[PDB]
Amino acid sequence: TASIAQARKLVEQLKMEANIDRIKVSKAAADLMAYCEAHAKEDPLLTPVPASENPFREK
Amino acid sequence: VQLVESGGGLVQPGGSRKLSCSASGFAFSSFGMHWVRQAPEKGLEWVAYISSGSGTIYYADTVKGRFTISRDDPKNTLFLQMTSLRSEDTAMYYCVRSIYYYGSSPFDFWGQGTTLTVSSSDIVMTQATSSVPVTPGESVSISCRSSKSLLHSNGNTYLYWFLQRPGQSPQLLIYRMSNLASGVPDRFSGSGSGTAFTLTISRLEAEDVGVYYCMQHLEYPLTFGAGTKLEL
Amino acid sequence: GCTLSAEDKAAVERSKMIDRNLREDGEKAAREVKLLLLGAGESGKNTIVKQMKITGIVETHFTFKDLHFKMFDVGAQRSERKKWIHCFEGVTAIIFCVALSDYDLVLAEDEEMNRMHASMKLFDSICNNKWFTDTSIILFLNKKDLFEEKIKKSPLTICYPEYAGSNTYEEAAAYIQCQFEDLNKRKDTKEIYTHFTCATDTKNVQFVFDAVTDVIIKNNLKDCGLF
Amino acid sequence: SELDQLRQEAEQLKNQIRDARKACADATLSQITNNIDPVGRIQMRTRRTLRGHLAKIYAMHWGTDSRLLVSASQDGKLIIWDSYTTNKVHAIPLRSSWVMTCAYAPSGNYVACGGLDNICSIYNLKTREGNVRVSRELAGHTGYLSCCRFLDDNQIVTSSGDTTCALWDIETGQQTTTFTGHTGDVMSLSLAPDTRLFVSGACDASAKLWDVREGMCRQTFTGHESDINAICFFPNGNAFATGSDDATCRLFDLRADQELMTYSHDNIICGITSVSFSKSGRLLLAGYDDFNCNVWDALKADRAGVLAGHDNRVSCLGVTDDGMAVATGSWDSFLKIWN
Amino acid sequence: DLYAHHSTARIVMPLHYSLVFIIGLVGNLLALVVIVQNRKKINSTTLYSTNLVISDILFTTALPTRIAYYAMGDALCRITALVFYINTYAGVNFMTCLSIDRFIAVVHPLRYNKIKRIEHAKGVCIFVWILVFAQTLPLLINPMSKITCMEYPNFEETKSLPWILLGACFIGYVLPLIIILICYSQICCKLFRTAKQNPLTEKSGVNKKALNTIILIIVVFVLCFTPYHVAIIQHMIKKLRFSNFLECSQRHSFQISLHFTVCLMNFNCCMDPFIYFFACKGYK
Ligand SMILES: C[C@H](CCCC(C)(C)O)[C@H]1CC[C@H]2[C@@H]3[C@H](O)C=C4C[C@@H](O)CC[C@]4(C)[C@H]3CC[C@]12C
Repeated sequence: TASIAQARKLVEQLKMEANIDRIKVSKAAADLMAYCEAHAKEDPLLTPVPASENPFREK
Repeated sequence: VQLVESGGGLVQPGGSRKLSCSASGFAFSSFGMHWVRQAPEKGLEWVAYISSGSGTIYYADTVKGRFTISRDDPKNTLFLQMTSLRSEDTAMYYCVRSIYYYGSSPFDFWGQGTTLTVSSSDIVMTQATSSVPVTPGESVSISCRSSKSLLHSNGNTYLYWFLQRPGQSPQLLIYRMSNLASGVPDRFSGSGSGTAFTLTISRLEAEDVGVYYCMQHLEYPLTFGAGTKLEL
Repeated sequence: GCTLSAEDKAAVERSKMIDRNLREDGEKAAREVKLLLLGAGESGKNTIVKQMKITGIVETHFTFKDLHFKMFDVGAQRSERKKWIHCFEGVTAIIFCVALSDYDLVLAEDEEMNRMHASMKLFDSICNNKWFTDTSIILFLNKKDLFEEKIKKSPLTICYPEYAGSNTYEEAAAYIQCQFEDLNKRKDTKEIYTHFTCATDTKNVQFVFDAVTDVIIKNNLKDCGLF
Repeated sequence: SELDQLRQEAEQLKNQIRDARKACADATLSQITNNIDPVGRIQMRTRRTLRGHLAKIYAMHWGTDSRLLVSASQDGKLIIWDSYTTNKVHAIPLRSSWVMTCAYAPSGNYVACGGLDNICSIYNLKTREGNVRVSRELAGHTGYLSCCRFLDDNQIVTSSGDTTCALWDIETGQQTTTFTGHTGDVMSLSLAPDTRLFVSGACDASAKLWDVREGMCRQTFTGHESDINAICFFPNGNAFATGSDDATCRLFDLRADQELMTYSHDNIICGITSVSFSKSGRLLLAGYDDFNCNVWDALKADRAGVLAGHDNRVSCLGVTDDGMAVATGSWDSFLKIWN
Repeated sequence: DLYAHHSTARIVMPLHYSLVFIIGLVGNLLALVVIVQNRKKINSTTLYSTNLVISDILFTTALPTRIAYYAMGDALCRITALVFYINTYAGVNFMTCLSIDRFIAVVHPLRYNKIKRIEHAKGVCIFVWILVFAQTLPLLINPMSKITCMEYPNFEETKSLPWILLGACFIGYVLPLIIILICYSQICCKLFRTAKQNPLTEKSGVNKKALNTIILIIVVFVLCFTPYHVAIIQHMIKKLRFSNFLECSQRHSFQISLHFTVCLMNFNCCMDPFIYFFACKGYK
């Protein structure tokens, strides 16, 4: 009928989502932390810049 | 987009006239407008300016008091009413469209101009040579030296490069020393700093021959240059 | 003097002209009335729009006695109500169309629920909403002409088993109106105007004008601080 | 029966997915970021206040040059600001004042909007007439259009309240791909930095990572308890944070396929409306319903700072592509640019 | 002896004035905090109400120094005579212009939303402030020498007062009274016209509260400010008809009358926050 096709679609979607190579949370978290660390020098909100470089403070 | 001027002809010295610039095909009520005259041989000279609504009106010091600008938004019309003409005002007058916002392209469209013949401190900008010979295909370089540093404190340099083809109104080529105008092929490039500016052209064509003018937009009056001419 | 170049001054001129146009357009908009039109399905909203000389939001404009009304019908918007009702927070009134005979009818696939109970459930959900704590409501009990036949045939014991009155139109209408207005939990901050309409009732726009004038004067007296 | 057979198969698959997800969580992010030094305090002051709107401001978006803003408000107006000098570069009148989203093209030529009329309007900014015309009106959605993002000057990705997202070709105006699979109203989009993936969060406590090329739901993340109102990708495109209606942000990971971090505070019970990372991804800025935006240390779930300059509910946030400033729109008709 | 009644004054006056100060403090700081907490209201009426309560708060701070000479002493009195006599009249013009606002908000609301903005409201607030500034400035540059610091007889000399005090009382009271009565009479007339027109207004009765509040504001302003200024004008006209002067009974009774009515003219500050709490409905 109608719901059979919906259940087939859901089962096929879950079949497609079940077969994915997942890396450990350790490695993904380490990659995230390393990206946050390597670009800390280029973050104006994190590390405040002097008032001479800030284009919003020059009035 | 179209600007058509009318009201020229022959006038006796000391008379009066009224030039009318009819605009068609753009939102005329939002554009600042300029009148820019050109002597029979001497090159472009700025005359007068009217703002987006009817705000600030500026005049060249040589025409202050004699000329006045009217602007009719519902009829899309510009008016330059002249009184007490001299033998120095015999010229071809161009109506010039210009809109000002961040990243805008002012002076981008020039009317065809009407001829008005009359019977018988400041930023001076110098173009080096009056004429340089060219051949189609070789790169060329034109120089323009200002008297005051055009680099403003907000980062912009305010020099504009125009080209006038023989028998036509001058079109905009480069605004603020780097930016190409929409519709200009990427053979022209602008560079320089302070009081020294260069327009470098790549491989020329038969349509690149003309007269090249530089202008400064720091403060009114806007002072054009001599006009470097090219010959084939 | 001000360190601005010529183009900077002209940009500030353009900004100020834009500000002037924004202010004038906002003044033009603030003098209009915005009525949100709500109700259950097939309650007679379209009948009301036809009476008042008129996908997504269906926005209908009409003028009356030098007052411009904009009526927003949102019955076509089939989504989560709580995700977009908060954008109608600043309307002046909520017109609420409720069918009268619908006390003895069921519309949806859910056949066990009498649709007047669903209608006043919707009324309770809209009236007591946290965005409409002070937005007045204008009830419209529609099709009062068809209500009398159902009164003669089937009393309110079907919809209200606790019915005490008789099988007459006046007492039944008064009881229905009382039952609706008692769903208000904000009686001090918000008023509920009720009006019985029909297909030929051309006094509808007059009642809307009276209620809107009342709400506007009350809002002005609240902004003055007097009320 | 066949229905119960398929449902039992789907339940077995969901259990297999949960077992595989639990088999990868060998540690937590809070266990790996224990020795890293904290951010400290972050006091950001209101540098600019943009006034000119006369009603609730419902969305905003920074230009790619980190200077120009677009901001849409149910005044009926879409204003394009110059954030350095607070000048209004443009003011566009909408045909339907019930706007709930806007987007600035990554080139600067076009501006999209849309709202409670199921129509995405594409406005052209750089015309020869100096005016701002409606370049296109993309129609086809059957619910309120909640979010909108320019993929390119020709392709756009919309997400509407009829439980679907779509990829429109602006030059023709037809849905070249319809992303379906959600069951609740879709409320937010976030394109990947490499612009080949995008995530969408529904009113279903579920976010989904779609591949924009094929049109297939790659991954599905659950874990929230209420509606999801905002999503933003992490700057490298391998994580994203969703703000939900139960006063909780959550950082999910794409390769690990799990929820990584939960940003919540016991004194906060108001729904979240806006999420945006900083340029380095170390800060997570979240706009709340209690009239302020909290700045979380994204690697420790601490609350590094507060931005409390608004009088009404905080609508969409924005962080410049330079990371220089944070613009915050709210229902009190003011934008505030912090730094 | 123009201060013969110093026996009863040292009883009645300090207790009453201290009651005025404490009631004004408690009822005005509360009004100020419930206004600044309700930051959604940013209209001109909010601005005038804030200016009024700030003026009355400054008057309550001005009171404990003036209360000194009520029991039985530098030139400081004169400076206090500033911060006293501005504030009450700083109230008056506000009680005027606010009323104008209310009038222009109810009868002609389109012009209210058009020209009566926050900008024009701040402008007319500064205008009122400098207008009272310039008028009260000559009081700062006059010494108040002796045994009694704030002595009006030592202040007065018949050279210039009999024709400048009448004009000062005029511009301070008579024109504001006429303006307040005109504005509130127009408000009441429009409310009555609406009650006659709309049936729902007569049914719901939203205008009866507004009528009560308007008549309350009018009667409290009149009862508070009329006796002082009518005593001043009556003494000026009596000086006209009685060119000579007797300080035994006539001027003595005049002193008692003025010292009596200044009690009410400052007691206005007690009832003003009660007016603000009665007027607004849900903030009380
Ligand atoms: C201080 C004195 C004698 C009073 C002695 C006692 C002990 C009663 O204070 C009183 C008597 C009449 C008063 C004025 C009068 O009200 C009109 C206004 C206009 C107004 O714009 C500014 C204030 C001002 C000039 C009053 C200033 C002070 C005055 C001179």
